[PDB]
Amino acid sequence: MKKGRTLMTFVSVTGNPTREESDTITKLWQTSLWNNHIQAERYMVDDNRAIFLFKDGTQAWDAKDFLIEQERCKGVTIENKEYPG
Ligand code: NA
Repeated sequence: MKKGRTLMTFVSVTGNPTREESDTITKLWQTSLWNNHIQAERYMVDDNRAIFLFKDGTQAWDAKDFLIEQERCKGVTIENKEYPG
């Protein structure tokens, strides 16, 4: 199967970060997830907000559990459902 395999999510960063600061931070998270068998593409969309696109969308909730445990993670959104950090 090809279609409906991936899932997009939004990850927000706390404070008033510059785009480059959020970039450094969210990159750390992306790599940690990658190193733990959760592969995702990461795109900056705001100064404090990135899209995490999970290659295996099923993993999005496990990734979310990891993400919200991070100090600079403001929250994660999965399909219009917000999980506060
Ligand atoms: Na906070």
